[PDB]
Amino acid sequence: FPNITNLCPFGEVFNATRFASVYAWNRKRISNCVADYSVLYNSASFSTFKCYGVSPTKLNDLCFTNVYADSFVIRGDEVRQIAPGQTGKIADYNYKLPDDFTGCVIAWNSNNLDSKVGGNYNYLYRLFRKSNLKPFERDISTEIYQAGSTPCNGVEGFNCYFPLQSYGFQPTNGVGYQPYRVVVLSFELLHAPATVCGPKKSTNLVKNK
Amino acid sequence: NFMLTQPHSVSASPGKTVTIPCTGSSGNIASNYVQWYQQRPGSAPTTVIYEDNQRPSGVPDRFSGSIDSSSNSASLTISGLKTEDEADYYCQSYDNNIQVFGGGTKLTVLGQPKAAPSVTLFPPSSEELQANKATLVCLISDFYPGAVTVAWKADSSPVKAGVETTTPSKQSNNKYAASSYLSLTPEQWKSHRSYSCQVTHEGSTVEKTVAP
Amino acid sequence: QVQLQQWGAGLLKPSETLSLTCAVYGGSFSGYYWSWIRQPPGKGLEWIGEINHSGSTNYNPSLKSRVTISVDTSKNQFSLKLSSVTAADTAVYYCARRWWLRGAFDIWGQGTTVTVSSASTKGPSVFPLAPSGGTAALGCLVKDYFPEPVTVSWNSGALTSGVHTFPAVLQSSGLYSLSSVVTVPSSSLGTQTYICNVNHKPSNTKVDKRVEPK
Ligand SMILES: *[C@@H]1O[C@H](CO)[C@@H](O)[C@H](O)[C@H]1NC(C)=O
Ligand SMILES: *[C@@H]1O[C@H](CO)[C@@H](O)[C@H](O)[C@H]1NC(C)=O
Repeated sequence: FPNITNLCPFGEVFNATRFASVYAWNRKRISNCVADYSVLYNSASFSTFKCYGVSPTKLNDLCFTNVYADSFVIRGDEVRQIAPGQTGKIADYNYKLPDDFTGCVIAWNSNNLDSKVGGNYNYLYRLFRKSNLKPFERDISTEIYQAGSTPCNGVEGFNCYFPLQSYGFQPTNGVGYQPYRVVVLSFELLHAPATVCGPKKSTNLVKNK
Repeated sequence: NFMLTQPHSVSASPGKTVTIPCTGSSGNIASNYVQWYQQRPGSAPTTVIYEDNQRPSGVPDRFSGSIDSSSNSASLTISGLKTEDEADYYCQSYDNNIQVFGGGTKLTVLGQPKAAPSVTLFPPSSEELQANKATLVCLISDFYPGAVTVAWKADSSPVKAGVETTTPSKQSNNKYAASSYLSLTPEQWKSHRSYSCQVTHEGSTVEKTVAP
Repeated sequence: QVQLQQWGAGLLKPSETLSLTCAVYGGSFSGYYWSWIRQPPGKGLEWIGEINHSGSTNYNPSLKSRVTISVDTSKNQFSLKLSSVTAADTAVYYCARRWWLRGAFDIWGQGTTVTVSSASTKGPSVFPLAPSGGTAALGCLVKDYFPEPVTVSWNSGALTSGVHTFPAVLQSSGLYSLSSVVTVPSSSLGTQTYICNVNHKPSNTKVDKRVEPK
């Protein structure tokens, strides 16, 4: 087999300086590269690491058309909701996984990077919608949520609320209220050729035998 | 820091279904994979579930795993019990760069009628009271399943020191026996009006008493 | 295919150093996680520490202060030193493989029993327990001896019905302790005689004694 070369951009995803708010989660498409998943699955850094529809023992010798890395910041208590068939404000209104998801959820605590004294209010989540998200939908709408029966004028007031809250990430928050950075890897196969594959191992070359 | 806990013993008759719980504490069990191992006596463990739901090749479809991020619990179900399922079961997970095991559960597949521990208690022997020693002897026999636990209560206080006790072991008639020894001076024996041994077994309890 | 084979000295005494070795056949160290795990007599599993893929050690913080794991890649072989042992280090020790960091322990060595004990041969001494019940259940305590085995017969062997010797307790002090009981058709002197009768071949100590109401 040829030299291991053109390794996938997981460093650009996992070691980005700036992450998204969970209501406006970023998606990166990974394609046409060698994915060594070993640098993820046997890293001790992650607090959560688990996969659905695949064992990590069967990564590194599977091929896919595309991989999507979706990424955002949430409370450490909410990482619970980033799984198939869950419910709560994050699963219902911010980021929904399919029930038949094939992919991995990875998370790590980040209160050294993106918490500060007096709070880091730069991260937000939807607190309200008229309905739940469907799988892999995003909603960046800002329109004032009319919560009660009274027709709202399109501005904040009684029974009519601004739809996003902000996280109060103090560095002294208890572990469930700390920030966590999350990456969700979603794997797909189409009738297009596979472009993302695990690294091919090679033996030595022996001659005259 | 993070700990997994399991019940000490579980039992049901053949052909029934049992669930063994495994509860997380000081952390959330759903964050990493859970394995389950079976250990048959005098041999190394073998995995029966290898990621939360997943069963190894050559393991019967009678074994199934589950997990619950609301209860902070995993569980193993064994469905349609056979007498060969009688073993220890251990849950296991990863946290904070440590491999953590649950305390283990003895499963007994209930091949005989349940029977309470017959219990016997004796005072310290005069031949110990002579030359400054004393052993209260509590003996436990003919229980089934092999799952007793023991405590000591003096006249009105838990003693809980110098109280060494066997693991339960098989008996002629195929039931189980165990023993416990409580250690004193003759003065500490005289210091209390009486002494009692309590034995408790799959919810049931026995009490027995002696006195100076 | 892959097999783990382990060996080392099992019988030790306090403040010695344990030294176990495990060797791999049909496979190689470099891609996998290799661990030492122990199981005290009648207790659950405890993980001691590991070597990761490419050979860096990680230890359980409770044992980290006195443990050392190392690989000899020239022999596909690795070892555990555990220094200044105590009676609490008595356990079965297993080497085991794991395929990736958070994976299952997929292959196990055959185990190795380690016994940490200062003890030396000591014959039993015998202490009668006065009768109990309406049916006479009457007893006899064989309080401190080493090693196993022992025999605690009754009436010079004339009374082999209703006898119950319990299993012996290994005490924290490293010596064993044992009760024998016999249940008899109830009388004070109507049995053939009324004696508890011990023999201990590891010392040849032999005590034949009466058991009777106070
Ligand atoms: C493959 O890698 C080896 C080792 O670095 C190098 O000597 C060789 O020139 C490479 N060949 C190609 C085609 O990249
Ligand atoms: C992120 O950075 C660390 C430190 O340089 C590195 O060890 C790690 O492999 C990087 N993660 C990825 C997914 O590349």
